[PDB]
Amino acid sequence: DDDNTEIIKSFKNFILEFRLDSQFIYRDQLRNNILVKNYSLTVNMEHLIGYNEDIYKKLSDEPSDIIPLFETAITQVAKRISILNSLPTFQLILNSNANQIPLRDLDSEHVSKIVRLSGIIISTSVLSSRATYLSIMCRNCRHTTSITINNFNVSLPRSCLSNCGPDPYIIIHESSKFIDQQFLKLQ
Amino acid sequence: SLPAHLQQTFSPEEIQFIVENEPIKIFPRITTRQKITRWQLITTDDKALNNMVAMRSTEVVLWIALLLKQQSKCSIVAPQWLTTKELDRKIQYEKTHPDRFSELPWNWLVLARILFNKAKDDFHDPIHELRGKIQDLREIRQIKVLKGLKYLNESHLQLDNLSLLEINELRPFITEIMDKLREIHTASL
Amino acid sequence: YVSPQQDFSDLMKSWKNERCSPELLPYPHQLMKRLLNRISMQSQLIENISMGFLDMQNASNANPPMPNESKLPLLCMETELERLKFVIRSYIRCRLSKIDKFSLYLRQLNEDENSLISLTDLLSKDEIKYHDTHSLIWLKLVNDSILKYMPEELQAINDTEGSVNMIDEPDWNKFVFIHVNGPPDGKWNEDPLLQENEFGKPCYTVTIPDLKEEVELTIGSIYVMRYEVIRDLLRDDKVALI
Amino acid sequence: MYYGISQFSEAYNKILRNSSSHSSCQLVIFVSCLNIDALCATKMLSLLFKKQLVQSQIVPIFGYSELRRHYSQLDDNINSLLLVGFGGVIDLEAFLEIDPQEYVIDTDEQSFRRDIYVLDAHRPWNLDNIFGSQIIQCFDDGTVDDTLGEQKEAYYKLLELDRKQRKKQIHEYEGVLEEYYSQGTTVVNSISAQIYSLLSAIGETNLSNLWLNILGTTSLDIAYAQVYNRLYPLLQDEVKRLTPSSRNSVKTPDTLTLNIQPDYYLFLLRHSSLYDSFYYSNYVNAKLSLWNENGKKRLHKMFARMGIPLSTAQETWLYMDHSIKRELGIIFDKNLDRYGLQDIIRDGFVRTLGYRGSISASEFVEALTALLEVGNNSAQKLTNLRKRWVSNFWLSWDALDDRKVELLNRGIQLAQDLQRAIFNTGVAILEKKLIKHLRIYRLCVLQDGPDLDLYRNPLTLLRLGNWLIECCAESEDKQLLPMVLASIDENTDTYLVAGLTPRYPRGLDTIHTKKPILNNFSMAFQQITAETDAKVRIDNFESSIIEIRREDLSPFLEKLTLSGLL
Amino acid sequence: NGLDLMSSITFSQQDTNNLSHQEQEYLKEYCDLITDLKSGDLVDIDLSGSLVPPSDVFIDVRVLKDAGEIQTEYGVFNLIKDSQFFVRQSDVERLIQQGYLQKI
Ligand SMILES: [Zn+2]
Repeated sequence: DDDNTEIIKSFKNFILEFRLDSQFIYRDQLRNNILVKNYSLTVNMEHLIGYNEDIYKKLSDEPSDIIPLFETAITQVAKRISILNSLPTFQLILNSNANQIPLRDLDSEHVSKIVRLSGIIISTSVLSSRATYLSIMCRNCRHTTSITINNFNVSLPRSCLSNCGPDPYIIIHESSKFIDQQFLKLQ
Repeated sequence: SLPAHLQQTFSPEEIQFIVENEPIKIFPRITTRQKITRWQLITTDDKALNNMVAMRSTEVVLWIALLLKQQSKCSIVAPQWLTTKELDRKIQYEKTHPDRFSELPWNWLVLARILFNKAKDDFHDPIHELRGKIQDLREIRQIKVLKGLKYLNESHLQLDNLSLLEINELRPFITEIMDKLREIHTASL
Repeated sequence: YVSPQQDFSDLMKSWKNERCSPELLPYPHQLMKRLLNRISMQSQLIENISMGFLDMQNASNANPPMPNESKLPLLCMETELERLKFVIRSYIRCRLSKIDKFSLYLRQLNEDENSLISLTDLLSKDEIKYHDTHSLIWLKLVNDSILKYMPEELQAINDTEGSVNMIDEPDWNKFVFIHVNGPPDGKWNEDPLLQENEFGKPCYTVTIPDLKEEVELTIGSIYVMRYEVIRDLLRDDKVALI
Repeated sequence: MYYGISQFSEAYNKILRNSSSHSSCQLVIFVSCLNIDALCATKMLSLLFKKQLVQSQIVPIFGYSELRRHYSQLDDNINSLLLVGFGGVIDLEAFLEIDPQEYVIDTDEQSFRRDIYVLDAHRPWNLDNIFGSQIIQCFDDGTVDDTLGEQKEAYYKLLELDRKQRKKQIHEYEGVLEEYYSQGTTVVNSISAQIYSLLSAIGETNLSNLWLNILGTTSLDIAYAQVYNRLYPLLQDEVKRLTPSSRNSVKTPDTLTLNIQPDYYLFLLRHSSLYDSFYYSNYVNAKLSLWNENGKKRLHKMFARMGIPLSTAQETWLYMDHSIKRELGIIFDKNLDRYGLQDIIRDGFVRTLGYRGSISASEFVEALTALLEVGNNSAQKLTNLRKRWVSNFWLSWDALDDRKVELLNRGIQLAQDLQRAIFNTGVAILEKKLIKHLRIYRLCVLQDGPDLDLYRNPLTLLRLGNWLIECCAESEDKQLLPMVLASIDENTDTYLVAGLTPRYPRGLDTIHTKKPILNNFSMAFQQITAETDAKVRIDNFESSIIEIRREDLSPFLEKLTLSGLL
Repeated sequence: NGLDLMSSITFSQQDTNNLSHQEQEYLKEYCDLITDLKSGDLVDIDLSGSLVPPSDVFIDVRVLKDAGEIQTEYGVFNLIKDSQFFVRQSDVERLIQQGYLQKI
């Protein structure tokens, strides 16, 4: 937690202090997106490399762990530049200009690394529901509890918090929040 | 006048003209004191320009100051509100009172942009900090304007301390919405 | 008067009031004459110094005007004249467009006997020539194009008794932005319209009859208000259109 | 000795006295297009005159005929003329039909009606302009005070000297006068350096002027290495003089950084991959012969030995692995010696502006040259081409402003494409043995093939010639014969023919170092053109480039074989 | 800038045959009205001048179309194509309006 705070601070300073010529582009994009109810942000990697190479190196080697920190930095900046709060966690969308890797050149050497590739969509599935905020209650002592989940790959506790059974907990489906998931096939 | 709209709203360049028609303070680098060709202006008092002594404080109109700084014969002193301390005081005042506008001069945005463009060397504080503070103020003022737009009616509105550029960029929407509301109310009488 | 700065201030306030107002404001006859005379004299002045500097140069291959205390004054004369000419040009063209918009209304005003408004005061002489010529040209165009093939019952371009009134009049309830200057010069006690309010500076009072309400305008505040209820204050310089 | 290095200031004052005015424009600058040093010097002069509020006009001209036509239309109100990039070699008064007695309006010497300044670096000087004319004045840099000691005596004393001793002396002095001529032409200095000297004398030096000076000096690296090696230490000193301070706390969006960092003789390293930089380099190609399969195999073996995976060396420089980029210097130092490529390591100048990215001087000059080359009944056909070449000057001019970076990126892409095309043509030239080795010179005529429409521009043909000369210099064959390169244009049915001087190997010792090999193609071309009624066009500023009709090529060259001086 | 429009040189914005004959006549008298306005009491002010405020004393301009030498008050401009000028804004307003110059 003593490194995550500094990481979030670095991301927030990147969002708030990046300037080209005479306009804060990433500060203006957030405000323009909030007005039309777009809760997301698009960042070009070349700007991030230009601002500070250590920040880029941190992201390039641990994406699943670092990306949620940038996710919460964005929504911390948004609540400052929009509100003096029904704002969900924002989304980060990335743009890259690196070399494209063919599908058949992807192997065990490329695990847990960000890649860029091209192909043909052949099928699109239906939308499914994934939980983000879970309201939880115990079967015996019956007290309220909450859980927060990020989709960057969790289970209900295998215990009891305050005899109750091994892992007694049920989900209160009302007052729980969900998002949209889709599966695609490439070629 | 007629072309390119201009019927009932000012363009940003005309607002800049009005802003540059306002006085400012300078430190002359030349001495034009009369001995013991003259300016003879027709729209501005030339007494200060005729009687100039080096390394002393005088005040003239803004555009003459810009013309002089185009050469190496002037140095414009930025107003006292263009400081980090005085901007942080206004930011705090802006935060504490969420239902009134802070008291800033009616040309703060235009003057800030012009001074940043022309007289970059004259500022004492680093210019990037001031540029960030200006954006910080503008965002909060925009939030307050967005909240205040909800109270539109047919009778009258009061915008006590709104700036010139902020009024100009919002006039066509506000006037037309209230005009349509007034016609709808009048029809039913 | 007898102050060249106040002439420029008055011209600027007249231009600013002209652009944002719906009606056709009265013409400041004296101010325009003084400004045109000043421009005419000033142009002659710069021409005189320019000629004097040029003539001596060619006589005996003398040095040009020595750069110090020479170029900047004359450059300032030129740019100042350029700005003033632009301001007057914009004012004149805006009022000419407004004249174009309200030709029939002005004609009806001039033709009415019991009308205190007269074109000799509200319109300049050149504007009178413009109005007369443009009206005749437009009438010739419409008569040659369309109106000749029409029954004698309806052949008039101005008909106040038809299904739709053909004479357009200025919008007297347009919403405008105003700033409360207060007394034009001072002596706050002298002004009878000023009335004090609780723990505040004196404020003007106006009435909206259609809404039937009383609205107080405090000095130093910007308002969005109807144009009719504020005509007298603007005419007496108590308020300024922004 | 008209205007010495120290005297450069006073001439400026004259331009401030005669030309400056708030009611008239009386200064005209004629600048040689298709040249980078002249363009940078004109930019510096334009900024200087803009600061002091002097109205000016810049007119890019292509050839001597254009200058002669434009001089007549020029009025007498224009008191000052500045000829940048040309005019030193030829006699200006005879060329422009200038009568000294006609130009005297300020009777007294003669102050004269108009003043013409010449700012050129192509030696040898014309003795008439240096020693005999008063309307024409030149910005000399120290050639006359040392080299031309006896020439001044000969010229003045022959002018004044005009019973057997007279006949003897006049002949043995006209001998010296003709000995001064009949010499080849080279370049010994840069215009931007002289303009920077003027700036330092006046006192208006800053970072932008230093960047422009570096840009002007860098362009001479490929053709005249000696001048660059002479001028480099002073550039290093001026860079250290103008450093802002020590301990820069943080990088802010307004910082500017001019740093001396180690760079390499590689083509566009920071805007392409490492493999591409090694592939499209003149020096690497000369040292390894990449046009055939053996060179490519050797390059693959080198990359394998160095420890860089072939997949990683083909990635973009920004997205290349950080660990490899950090240790590139050690890897170069310890491996480059085996393959003879140890000469690729050097130091240069790198400029950075905020959160944008770093650019080196070499990449900047290649982008500018690419913008010059491509951008945007036969007399009209040539006129349109020359008009487009004039038009490209403003495209290259705009790229020097910090606001227009998209044009710089476009120039980088154009440079990459142009170098690819040059390589593709060069491999075809080298594989089919199109180069013919005659006794006096080596001939290469391109009559058939794709994309011959790129070689109608002199700069592209100079690119291909620089490729071929670099390839021949490192060849084990020891010779210094000049080369002739000819290219056909079907639309005009004309060959464009250029003569190119030989060059010593880049890494060779300084024992042979001297004033570089002199270009003798101008005198030979003039000698052949005068004697025969050949349909040739010698009108470019560079006297080594001519346009000859298709029918006359084969006989003309034969005459050149017997001409000599080559 | 006033002028007789189609009879004299026009900026090629409009073809002759689009307008009706009565419209062509109307345009002629309207242009004459503009002309005898411009000679009224407001001679010094150019009622057909530019309507953007002046805020730059010295500007850089580029020539679009080739032309000959043109005299201006106290000097001469030589309009060689593909050449750049650094001169006061007031001198070149007319030439920019007529398409012989670019930029401001
Ligand atoms: Zn429990």
